[PDB]
Parts: sequence; C-alpha cells; structure tokens
Amino acid sequence: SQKNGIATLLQAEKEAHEIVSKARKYRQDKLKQAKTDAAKEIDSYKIQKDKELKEFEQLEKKAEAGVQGELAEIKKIAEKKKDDVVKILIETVIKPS
Amino acid sequence: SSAITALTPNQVNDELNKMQAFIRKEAEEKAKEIQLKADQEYEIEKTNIVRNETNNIDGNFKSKLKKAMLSQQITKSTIANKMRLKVLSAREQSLDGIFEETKEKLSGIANNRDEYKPILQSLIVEALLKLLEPKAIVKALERDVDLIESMKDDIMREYGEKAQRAPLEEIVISNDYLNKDLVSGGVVVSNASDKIEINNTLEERLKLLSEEALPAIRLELYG
Amino acid sequence: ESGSMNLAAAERKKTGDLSVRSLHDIVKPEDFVLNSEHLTTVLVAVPKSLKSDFEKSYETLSKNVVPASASVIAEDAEYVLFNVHLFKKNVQEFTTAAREKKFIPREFNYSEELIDQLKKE
Repeated sequence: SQKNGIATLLQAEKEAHEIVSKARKYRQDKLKQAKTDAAKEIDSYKIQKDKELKEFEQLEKKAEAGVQGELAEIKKIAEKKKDDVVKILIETVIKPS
Repeated sequence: SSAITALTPNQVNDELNKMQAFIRKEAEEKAKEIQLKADQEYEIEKTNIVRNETNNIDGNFKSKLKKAMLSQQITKSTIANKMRLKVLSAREQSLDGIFEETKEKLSGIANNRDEYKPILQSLIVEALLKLLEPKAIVKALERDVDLIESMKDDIMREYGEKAQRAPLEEIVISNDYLNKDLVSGGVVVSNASDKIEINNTLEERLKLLSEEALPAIRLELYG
Repeated sequence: ESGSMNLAAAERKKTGDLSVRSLHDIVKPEDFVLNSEHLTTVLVAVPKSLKSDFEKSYETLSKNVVPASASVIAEDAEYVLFNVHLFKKNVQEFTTAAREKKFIPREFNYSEELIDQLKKE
C-alpha cells in the first residue's frame, strides 16, 4: 500500500493543478476582456462626441430677407416727401438769385 | 502482510482522504484568489485604457469645437454687416433718384422756351455781375445762341442798371458751344483773359446745391 | 544464458553503519517520491532494538505523513534503514520528532538529476 497511497495523492495533485490552470486561463480571458470592453466603450464615446459636434455645426439671401422690412419703409418715406423736395430744389436753382 | 502500518485499511483511508482533501482545498483557495485579483485588474486596466483614449478624444474635440464656435460667429458678424450695408446703400439709391428726377425736370424747363427765356436771362445777368469786366465771353448751348443774341440789348440794359460802377462794352457769344450731354440749359461766362469763369448752367447750380441739401435731406428723411 | 555469473558474492566492509555511511549504493530511484509539490521522502536509520517502535509510531511523528508508506530499504547489524513519504512542510517537525525517539534521520536532498544519475547503477 506504499506505492498505492502515494498514487492517490499524486492524482489529487494532478486534479489540483487543473483547478489552478483553469483560474489562470480565467485571468488570461479577463485581461483580453478588458481590452475588448474598453474598445467598445471608446468608439461609442467617439461617435457620441462626434455626434454632439455635428449637432452644433449648424447665404446672402437670408441677410436681404432679414431686412426686407426696412428696404420697404425706405422707399415708403421716399414716395411721400419726394415731390415736395424736388419742388424746392427746382425753385432754388431757377430763382433769380 | 507487506505494508508497514499501525492503522486499519479504513483508518489509512480516513487519513488519506484527509490529506487529498487539503490539497484540493488549497487549490480551490489559490484559484479563488487568482480570479479575484483578475477581476480587480480587469477593472483597473479597462478604466485606464479608456481614460488614455478619452483624454485624446476630448482634446481634439475642444479644438474642433472652438474652431466651429468661431466660424459660427463669423457668419453672424458677416450677415449683420451685409444687412447694415444693404440698408445704407438703399437710402442712397433713393436720394440719388430724388436728384435724378430733379434734373429731368430741369431739362423739361429748358425745353419750354417761353418759361426758359426769362430764366436764361437772369442766369446770364447774374453771371456778368460776378465778373464786372468791360468785355465778357458767353458760352452756351448751340440751340440757345439765336435766343441769346435776340436779348443782348435787354441784358446789357439790365446789367447797366445793376452795375454802373463797372460798365460792359460788349458781350461775345463764343462759337465753342456747351456739350449737349453735360448741359441742358444755362451759360458759362468767362473773361477775355480766361482767368475766371462762372459756370451758371442748370446742372452746375444743382450740383452746388447738392453740397448742402443732400446732407439736409438725408437728415430729414432718415434721422 | 544469463548464468555463468557470480550471484553469491563476497563483499567487504567499505563503510560504517547505516546511521553514518554514504547511501548512494544502498538506495534506488524508486525509493523516492519525485517531482511533487507537496510530497517528498525522508530516510530514517533506526537501531534494531527500536525497529518495532518505529513501525507502529512513524505515522504520528508529525502531521501529514502518508499512512503505510514506510518500507525497509536496508539493514546491517545495528540499524534498519526506512523510507517514509510525507509533506515537505512537515519534514522539520518529523526529523526533530524522530531524533527524540533516538532514531537517526538520514539527510539526503535528492533532485531529479541526482536520481537519474542513480539509474546509472
């Protein structure tokens, strides 16, 4: 039973080694997962910052139309006092000194 | 009888099981620590990898943002200037149409000979009184020379009544006629030495009137 | 075939008793637990009058001793040499406990290259 009792313990050690090696495989997986779950966290933050940049990133016709109400009142005051101004200028020019 | 022991086959198995139990237990605990530390390292490393790159992304974002925050207000500035320019250039396009009609009206007066004749006289007399020279040269439109010749006497009469202190010997109507395109009426009077001229044309008088009237009109219309 | 050799050999004393002599000519590779994280083998030289005691007490000289793992390796006129398998962390406890019972633990720090060299005999 000398070489039989030992064989039992050696088998237990072999089983123990698998347990530890499995945990080492776990760690190895866990370390790659860090690189994976960070690469997914990064390009989602990249597209998100790009998203909120393009939202911010938002034409002479709009400058004329923006003042078409003033360009209309200018000709308005023009049509009224026109004939009364022209009348004075004419009289002034042809007046016998 | 070949095994050296003081224990029953059951006893040796109780002790043999007890040892291989310890071995496995020692392995479970060792493995437990490994995967517990791996979980901690996973979090640490994931965070770091992320923070490395987020600091990079944040950097060029704020530069791109500031860049776009500048172009955003460059347009706001350029639009608000195009607006103030259109307004100003419209105020002028209107005033320069008031004076434009005024000078069409002036041409209309010149083509009414019965209305223009007394005006032309007063324009010629006023000019001669600014000269006060014994001989005066009169430049006029080619279409006015026949009219002017037929009122030389009335002109020399009216002049004598207003300037006895500086008599007028003769009026010379120059054959160098005024330009149809520049002049609609009036005359240009100069002395013989050609050192002095009085431009008393309708266009010139209005031009001089503009000097003071244009700001005045601009003030009363668009104060 | 395999005959014509002297199986009855006359040998002379080249060493002292089992408690002090070199053991390279006495022990075989199979007497030792090799390449184990927990297990190792100790040799104990026991005076013949204490042979009985060792047999029924070695399994309790220290904790973590492999039960029924003892075997007789050799014997002379004064001593019997045993081997015992146990946990490395209990060897110090074991050797001390053995000395107290007037046994004599034989130091023999074997390695894998110091036992593969033993197969050359």
